[PDB]
Amino acid sequence: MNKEDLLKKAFEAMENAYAPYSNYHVGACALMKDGTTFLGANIENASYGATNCGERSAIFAAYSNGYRADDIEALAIVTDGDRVGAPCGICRQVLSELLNDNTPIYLSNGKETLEKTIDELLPMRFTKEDLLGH
Amino acid sequence: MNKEDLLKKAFEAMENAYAPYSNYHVGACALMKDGTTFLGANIENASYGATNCGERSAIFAAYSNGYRADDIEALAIVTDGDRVGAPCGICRQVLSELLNDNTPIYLSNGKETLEKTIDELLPMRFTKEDLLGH
Amino acid sequence: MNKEDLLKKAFEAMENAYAPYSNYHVGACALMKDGTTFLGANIENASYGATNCGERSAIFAAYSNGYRADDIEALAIVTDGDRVGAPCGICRQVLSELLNDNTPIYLSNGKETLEKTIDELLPMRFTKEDLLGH
Amino acid sequence: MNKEDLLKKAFEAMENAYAPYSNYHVGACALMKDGTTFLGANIENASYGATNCGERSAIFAAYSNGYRADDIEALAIVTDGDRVGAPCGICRQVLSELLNDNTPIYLSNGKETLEKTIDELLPMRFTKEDLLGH
Ligand SMILES: [Zn+2]
Ligand SMILES: [Zn+2]
Ligand SMILES: [Zn+2]
Ligand SMILES: [Zn+2]
Repeated sequence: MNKEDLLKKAFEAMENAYAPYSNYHVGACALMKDGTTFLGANIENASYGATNCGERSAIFAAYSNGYRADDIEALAIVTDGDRVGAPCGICRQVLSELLNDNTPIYLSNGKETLEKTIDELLPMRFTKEDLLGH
Repeated sequence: MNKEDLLKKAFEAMENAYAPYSNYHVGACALMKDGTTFLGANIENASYGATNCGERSAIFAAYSNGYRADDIEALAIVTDGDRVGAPCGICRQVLSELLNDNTPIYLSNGKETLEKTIDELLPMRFTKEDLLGH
Repeated sequence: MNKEDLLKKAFEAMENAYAPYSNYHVGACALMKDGTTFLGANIENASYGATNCGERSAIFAAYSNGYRADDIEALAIVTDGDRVGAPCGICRQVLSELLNDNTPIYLSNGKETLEKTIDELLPMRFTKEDLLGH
Repeated sequence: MNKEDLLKKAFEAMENAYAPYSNYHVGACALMKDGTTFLGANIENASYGATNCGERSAIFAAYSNGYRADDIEALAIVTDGDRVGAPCGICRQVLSELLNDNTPIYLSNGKETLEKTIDELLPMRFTKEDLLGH
């Protein structure tokens, strides 16, 4: 699957968002090396702190089906915002552990597209081995 | 799909848990009325507060693919613990919004099985309409 | 300090809430046996999942200053809602860990007042011992 | 208060951490322009996702007592780790909203000290304006 088709999957996921409170929709799609895709959308809650982000929905779905970082080809995350948005800090913390440093993260607001890797988005990362080796 | 087969799916999901820090594995499976299943497993992070529970993984996956409360037939959540466990308070807050009150939640530790609905697990719920009608 | 004066502290805390997105204000006050009080208010974030609840703000402040469950006398949580609200499921999971079973939790919307304990609000608790004994 | 004395307060807070699961202790101290300090420490939960970080404990306490970003002089965050640690991505998302761009964040492991600002720690921030303008 090419970048444009993966972004199309993420825009399809964006229509599945559950965002009664903000009305702000985020779509994501995690593409596995074997070609399997996992959609993700943001899912809000009346208790706002229980809200989940769309890119977390997608990666948690992939891991729950037995995929691991080494099995993931790419992640796309999209909005219809005025500028291209990046994953929030919570999602960066998750992706810092669950993605390898070469996995592209494609970001698009439907007008422009950017490509990042997780190390660019989160300096001075606190890692699994920082904790396990403590 | 019967209860025993749904529990078997959740036990499968339990083997996909990512829990390097606690070693405690939770599996879940959300069954849609159309027969589709969504696995969920707990996914930990070196920053413990970014951990996601397995039943959240499963329900977020279902919603991210366009299913809503009315489309969900049942949810199973399993462990290998010494007693049958219920969803934690975070997950109860999520399920209080994302499940209807008649949807069975099957709980099993592999030795005993219980059936609950969300209202039993969370008294005095704070709901979408409590917030939107404020 | 009596119940009415503790509720008054929680109403003071409610005026400190940071809720630019929902405009829904929650106040809390944790009272220590030595007479010390800790205010808490809800504090929202543009990434909704990073929002903190007021009763968590209060209890985390108490613990961060060295207090523990046996050092705490009571917790008050208040709103201006149409009915008396209880802590959300996230907060119940926290209070299940950080309060003793019978420590009073006073709830008020300014029109009615209720008294609860954590056991009444959270059946089938997942506890420290369930995890440590696994 | 000077930088060394603020770090000393954060090290005092670190001794108040509640980390029964990881045994990893973090302390923080938020210093207000009026001289008031707020300690924060990490506070774990048997449901790991309900864990709170120390720097969030501190900043939520400040806001719950009425302080806002313009009042915050500095934040210190400390550990005893092998290398100097930065706030995790969750905490960066919170600090992006609750601190001004140039408020100093002092980091120390007791052997080395660094000074950062939130802009250095979190590129491509998703802000209140991005949401409110949507
Ligand atoms: Zn996010
Ligand atoms: Zn849970
Ligand atoms: Zn809450
Ligand atoms: Zn943190």
